[PDB]
Amino acid sequence: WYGWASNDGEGVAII
Amino acid sequence: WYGWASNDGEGVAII
Amino acid sequence: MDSKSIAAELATRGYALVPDFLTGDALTEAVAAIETYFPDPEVAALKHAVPFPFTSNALNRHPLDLRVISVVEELLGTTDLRMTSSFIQAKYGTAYGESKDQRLHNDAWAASSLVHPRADGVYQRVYGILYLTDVTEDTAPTYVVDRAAHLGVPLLTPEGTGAYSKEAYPELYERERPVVVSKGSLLLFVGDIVHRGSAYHGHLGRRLALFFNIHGAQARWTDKHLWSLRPAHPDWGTFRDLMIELEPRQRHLLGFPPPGDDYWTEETIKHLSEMYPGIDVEPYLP
Amino acid sequence: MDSKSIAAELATRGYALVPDFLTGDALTEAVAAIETYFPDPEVAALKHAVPFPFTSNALNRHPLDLRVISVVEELLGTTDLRMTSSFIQAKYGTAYGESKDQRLHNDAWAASSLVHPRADGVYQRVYGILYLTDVTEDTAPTYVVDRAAHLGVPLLTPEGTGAYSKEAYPELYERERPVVVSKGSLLLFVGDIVHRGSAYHGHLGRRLALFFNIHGAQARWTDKHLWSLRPAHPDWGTFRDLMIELEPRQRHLLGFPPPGDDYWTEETIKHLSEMYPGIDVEPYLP
Ligand SMILES: O=C(O)CCC(=O)C(=O)O
Ligand SMILES: O=C(O)CCC(=O)C(=O)O
Ligand SMILES: [Fe+3]
Ligand SMILES: [Fe+3]
Ligand SMILES: [Fe+3]
Ligand SMILES: [Fe+3]
Repeated sequence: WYGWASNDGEGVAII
Repeated sequence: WYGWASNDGEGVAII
Repeated sequence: MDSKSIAAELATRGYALVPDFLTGDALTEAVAAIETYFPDPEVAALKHAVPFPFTSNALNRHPLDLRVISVVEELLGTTDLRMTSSFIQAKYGTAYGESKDQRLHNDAWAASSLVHPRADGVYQRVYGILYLTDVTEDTAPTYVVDRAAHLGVPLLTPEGTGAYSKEAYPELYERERPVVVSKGSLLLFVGDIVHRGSAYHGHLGRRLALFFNIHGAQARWTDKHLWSLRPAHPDWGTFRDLMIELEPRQRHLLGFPPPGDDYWTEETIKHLSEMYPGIDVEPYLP
Repeated sequence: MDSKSIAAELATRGYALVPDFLTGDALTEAVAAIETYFPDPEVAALKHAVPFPFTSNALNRHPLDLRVISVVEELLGTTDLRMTSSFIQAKYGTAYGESKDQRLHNDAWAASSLVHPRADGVYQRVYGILYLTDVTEDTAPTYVVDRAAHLGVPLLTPEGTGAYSKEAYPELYERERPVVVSKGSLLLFVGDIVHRGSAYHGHLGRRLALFFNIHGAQARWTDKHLWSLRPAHPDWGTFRDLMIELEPRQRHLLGFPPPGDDYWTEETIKHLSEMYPGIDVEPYLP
């Protein structure tokens, strides 16, 4: 979550 | 647009 | 498939259509797999491409097909290959909203545009589209022209992209031709070919396709396909099973450390067996 | 900065705090740059990290600072490095919604988890956090413990991640310590350190930070940082200017072809000068 790519189980994730 | 990453000038883009 | 023949067609014309790349149960399973994502509409979010890895190995295994690898190895002149990208996408008919044609373009560039492409040897990019529905002139066929150098057009246009406007490059639009193909056919093309997707003319239905592209690791500014996964994730089992099924030559395209790589030790062989129970470690044993 | 001293602290303790990594106008310019993205709230979308490249080189240049490269080269034992990721992020106080603590975890893994990490030599990962606000115990400090091997915990936990639950690893939570730091300080840490972000206790304000991480190219299953840009894009000018300013040793971390690489020919030197007018091509001339 709180990122820009993929998914952390909520929204886009930090990678 | 119509992708999953970055941006094509509308939404997420194909990469 | 005749690798040398296909690679020669790619070099001369920029593209080659392989009919019946998938047949039999392999085709049926791939169709079923993509339909789990894009069911028969008989949708807004369903217009977005979904990236690899997929929930079925009836899709995951195909970008790494040994026959595809053999073609790319022949065209580029190297075995040090990487999968740049893979995704699935549906393109829907007019009943589901306005469908537009892309501009003609090349896909010769890395995503960051860090350095200008080369269209020769190990710097070539190879794209595949595996069609999982029958493609006619009314179901959004791919259009192709020829390799950019053959047409005398640059890989970087004055507009600062790899796309060719109709006003600046009218001859490209007069020469483009659609590719029609039966389901299970594979279109292969070089990244420096001028080509485009097209509007789906039909009212109902959708085109289903699996896309991938491959590059040589020598083009080191290019990214291999990025995804996030961990053993805890619900999709890990499918990926774990994929890794066990693949041969070393196929895992190489994912950046897997090759036989003889310094990464391999007694400890990392052990950890490999733990993460992928049943994997054949013999090719990698120090 | 003493590269060998910092690398020794990273090897022994897993982290090193460098005060005053930025000072003077460089600090002021970096603060101003990040504030264009995250202004003084005195916000939902503003909680998301923004990836490199940024709209200002007062941010873009820092993950590639020669002093950072020197540390990583000493710790890993190689110069063949890549920037894995870089982003900026603000962490907001309680007036802007509930702020939570992360679980303790390691960042030893590539995104795909393709193979198990190694914490030695060229397989180590180095993370940096450049704080652009003063960080106190009430402004969401980073918490650190020690390297996973030193603590006797695995890089892959039974839950299938690199994260350590409080129920399974209570001793880690009793030993964690916050890192407080003045603005312009740089926290460096190895990916196999057990650490976490924390909740911002304060009501108002936000923590501002620039994040990056670097790996050795030998860990070939790891992705370098992915972004999309073309010369037509409004952000290209900034990136173009960055490339002109960087030295060869810095461009290397972006996957730029090194001096002597087969990529370099009369034609690609010409194309490099066209895309980056003013760039020094002498190091790359065949
Ligand atoms: O969807 C299509 O037919 C073509 C898309 C395209 O331009 C590509 O696959 O590179
Ligand atoms: O935000 C922080 O202080 C720590 C985040 C973290 O876990 C990392 O930078 O790897
Ligand atoms: Fe030719
Ligand atoms: Fe294309
Ligand atoms: Fe130690
Ligand atoms: Fe972390």
